[PDB]
Amino acid sequence: DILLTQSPVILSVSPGERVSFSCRASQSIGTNIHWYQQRTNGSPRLLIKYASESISGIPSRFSGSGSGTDFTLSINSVESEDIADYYCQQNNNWPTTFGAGTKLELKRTVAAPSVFIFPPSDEQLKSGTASVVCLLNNFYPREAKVQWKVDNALQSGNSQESVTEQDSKDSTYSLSSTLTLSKADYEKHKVYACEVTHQGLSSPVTKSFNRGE
Amino acid sequence: QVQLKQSGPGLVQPSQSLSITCTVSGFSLTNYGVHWVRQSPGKGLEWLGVIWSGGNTDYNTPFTSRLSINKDNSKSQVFFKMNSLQSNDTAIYYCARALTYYDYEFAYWGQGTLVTVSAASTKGPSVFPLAPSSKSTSGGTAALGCLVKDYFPEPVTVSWNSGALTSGVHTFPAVLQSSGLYSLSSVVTVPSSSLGTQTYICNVNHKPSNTKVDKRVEPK
Amino acid sequence: CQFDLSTRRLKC
Repeated sequence: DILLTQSPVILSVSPGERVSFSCRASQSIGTNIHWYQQRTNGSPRLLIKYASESISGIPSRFSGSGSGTDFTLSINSVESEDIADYYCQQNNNWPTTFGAGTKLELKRTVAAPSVFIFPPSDEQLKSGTASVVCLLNNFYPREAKVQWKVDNALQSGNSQESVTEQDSKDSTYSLSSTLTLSKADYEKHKVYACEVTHQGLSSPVTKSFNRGE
Repeated sequence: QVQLKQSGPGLVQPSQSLSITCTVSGFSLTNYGVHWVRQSPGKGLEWLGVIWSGGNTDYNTPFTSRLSINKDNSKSQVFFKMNSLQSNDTAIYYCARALTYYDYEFAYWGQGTLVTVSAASTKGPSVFPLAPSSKSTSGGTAALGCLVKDYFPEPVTVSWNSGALTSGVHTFPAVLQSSGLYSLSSVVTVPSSSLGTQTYICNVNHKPSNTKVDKRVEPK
Repeated sequence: CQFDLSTRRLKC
């Protein structure tokens, strides 16, 4: 089988800049190479066929070149809609094989998160479990710290984080930190606080509530 | 136009067999072959095989003895079946169609079917509201959402107001809890002045368990 | 990197 090596694994560029993806083959495959785009939650989308040939409906800023073993997909002016992974495919030799992909991340200006905290619903409390949700919305860059404190006690190991992929319109991320505890533990305490630390904040932002008011 | 629609996602027990149906339209299975591709964490994109216009099949070498592809031209259906699945057969399976009848440049894809190989049982989620308040309203913008808790396997689909509300929606990646069940939240930011005028409903659908919940989310 | 079944995106 032909092995396809895509490099680097991650590319990070600013909007309007040009970007190139490399796809190298373990032996010569002529121009028998196809490129695909995969956006968040998508199926692959065919961008280029046979190294350089256009595909109907694909923006003209996508192009490809190369022959033999060394191939290049290019975007001459990146847009936030181009946030995705990019794959090459060879079909000079059976069976057709794909490379491992290159991730395209976009740079942008720093954006501080908006922070919101949500107490557990009375509905969930009927089940004997309490989830406390701290939302960090529309920020850049990805790095952020969420510290949970219940009645001034630092909480550790009982929260889980999830981060969206980059937004295709404004290039920001959002993050959810969910603190989970039993209904008994939740009822034995009063002050629930998440503290958020981000490069775009000039000091930590604390959102909190008292169980009740 | 050209479309490929696959059957829904779901669980298959280890050493059992997987079945996906691909229903095509905008072209005839008598004129085009239909290919099958999967995408897994361990091995990325793998071409599995193809059934051609005239009924012949090719299977990628490591799958020749557990893969069977069949079709019904009149009904526009292609049937993928794969035997004795192991955990690393967990992947998104796609059907696909090439630009020309003989080629392999895949210009049309199905939406993918996430198949989970696991010995566990299917479980629908509970849906809890993430209610807007003052601790979730700054500058005239309120945040609200739905907690989609304790389901298995992936995926679950979440939309807002039956598809009419998309702007400002963030549906977070699911995280696996220590219970082995998934949990996620879906949030949306809206004008706080609209909270007494508009209804906000998260439409949750866990197809592997046929669990469909519409959760109205209200100021507490 | 590694393909993520939840997001259909590479996780590095």
